[PDB]
Amino acid sequence: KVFGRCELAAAMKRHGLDNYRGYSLGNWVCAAKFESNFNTQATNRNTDGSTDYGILQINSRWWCNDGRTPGSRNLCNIPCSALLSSDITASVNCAKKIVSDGNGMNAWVAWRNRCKGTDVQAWIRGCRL
Ligand SMILES: [Cl-]
Ligand SMILES: [Cl-]
Ligand SMILES: [Cl-]
Ligand code: NA
Repeated sequence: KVFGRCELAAAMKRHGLDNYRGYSLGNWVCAAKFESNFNTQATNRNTDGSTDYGILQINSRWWCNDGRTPGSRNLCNIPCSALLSSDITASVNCAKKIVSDGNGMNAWVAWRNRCKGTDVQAWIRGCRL
């Protein structure tokens, strides 16, 4: 599924991301835009052989099982295919574990390089929340 901007903001808010670990909703929308272009089916392979999955590009080295990342962990206790669903529940629940792991949203490279220190409230402007 390719979400609209305000449709995703509303889904993230219902699942408890607004101000989760102090990160306002626009941070989460900005990260999804630059990680996946709001597409739940996005995948990207990394040089180490791991793969990033779904709207928040969650990596198979630590967070999910894909059967093809040797020596990896599965800290979200999910198959990586669950992160590609039109229902963002599994992605949000796993993201809450990642952002709690000590480095905050710096775990997402596109957030650090394209969202951090910018006017992130612009990503939710005009939405009926
Ligand atoms: Cl947009
Ligand atoms: Cl959803
Ligand atoms: Cl980047
Ligand atoms: Na894994």
